[PDB]
Amino acid sequence: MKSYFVTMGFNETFLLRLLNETSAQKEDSLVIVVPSPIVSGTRAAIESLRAQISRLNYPPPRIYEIEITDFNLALSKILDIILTLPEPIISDLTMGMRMINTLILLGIIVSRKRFTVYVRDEGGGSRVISFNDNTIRALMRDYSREEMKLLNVLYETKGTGITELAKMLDKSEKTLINKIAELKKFGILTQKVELNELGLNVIKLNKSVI
Amino acid sequence: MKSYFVTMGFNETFLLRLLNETSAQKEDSLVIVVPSPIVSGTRAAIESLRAQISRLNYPPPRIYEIEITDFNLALSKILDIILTLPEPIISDLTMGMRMINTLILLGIIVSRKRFTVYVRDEGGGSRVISFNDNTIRALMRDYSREEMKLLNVLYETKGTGITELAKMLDKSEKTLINKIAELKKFGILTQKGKDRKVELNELGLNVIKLNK
Repeated sequence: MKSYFVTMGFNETFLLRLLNETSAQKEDSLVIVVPSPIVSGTRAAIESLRAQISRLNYPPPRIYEIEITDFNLALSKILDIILTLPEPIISDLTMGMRMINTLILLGIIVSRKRFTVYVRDEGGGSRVISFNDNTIRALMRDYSREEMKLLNVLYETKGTGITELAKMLDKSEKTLINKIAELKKFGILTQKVELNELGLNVIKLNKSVI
Repeated sequence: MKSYFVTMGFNETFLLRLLNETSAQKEDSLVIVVPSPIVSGTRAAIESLRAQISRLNYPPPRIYEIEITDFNLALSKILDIILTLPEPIISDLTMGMRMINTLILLGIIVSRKRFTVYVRDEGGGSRVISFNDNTIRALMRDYSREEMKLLNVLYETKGTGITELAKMLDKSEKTLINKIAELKKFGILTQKGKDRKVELNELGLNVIKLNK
């Protein structure tokens, strides 16, 4: 089982879209946190959501209402929820109070739990961004000197084969193949070995470090 | 100088409030990123903002439009902006497209730059939350066994002086004083009053929770 952790405003449709897109199971954990008191528009969205969840054999939601007056006091409550959720935690930040969505995102990140987050066009267009714990790990990681050298060669060549890459780095093909295998799992390159767009953002950050 | 980096929707009020509350100076760098194409509501808000900034001797904005369709492509553009900004970077996520605010926050965090972020009640109430690079660093830090013992002691005792702590942890005052000074700089504990007792703060309580 996995989990869904979101907030809610007046429109339940983004959550139903999330649940559909990510193949929600009846056995998955769905938690929704809302500000207290729960205003009429939010109550109406929740009753509509519940009805549609029943029809669609989706996970029935556990709904918690919370005070949001201070970063750390609110984060504590958000963490109480997160540290109980089975992984990965799936979320969509398009709906509900900005302050609550911020706490949800930050809580998920500092929890070190596996996660996928979506953020859509709030006006109903088709554009969407998503990222996961691998994305953030890749960006937040402190790369070694030899790792940055390797990545920089891929950057400047727009990709190159193992044989050529091994000669430029003064490393054996065996050594390079193992290291490429590792970084491929880290999500920043593919294979001719090439950086992907996540790898290109790593290059940008590591220029900053240099 | 410091920087401000925000997006914008149809209401400039929150940015003006941010600038006022954080003592914006003419010499500070203000950058605003907006979605492309620029819609009339946002164009109007920007013109109003520009007029008000001039009157108040606030930093004149550099405004950039961005197309937002993919996480990494868009983050690349956001990083190009961030990695040039003087620190600290100040932002407010209450205004503008949610996807852009998400990219701004993540960009600021992964940039390793000093920052403070505010998020307010979009309904115009007084509720606000804020956090900074220290907040995130404290929560993501790896604490040692001996560190967690110290923190748990402070939790269980509800605060104690150096002298008493040294006895409880069986540590020299010197070593304890140094550690406390360190963790105080991380913002997770305080030392207050005439008794100078060392106490966890609310950030420290979250550190404990994460390392439970």
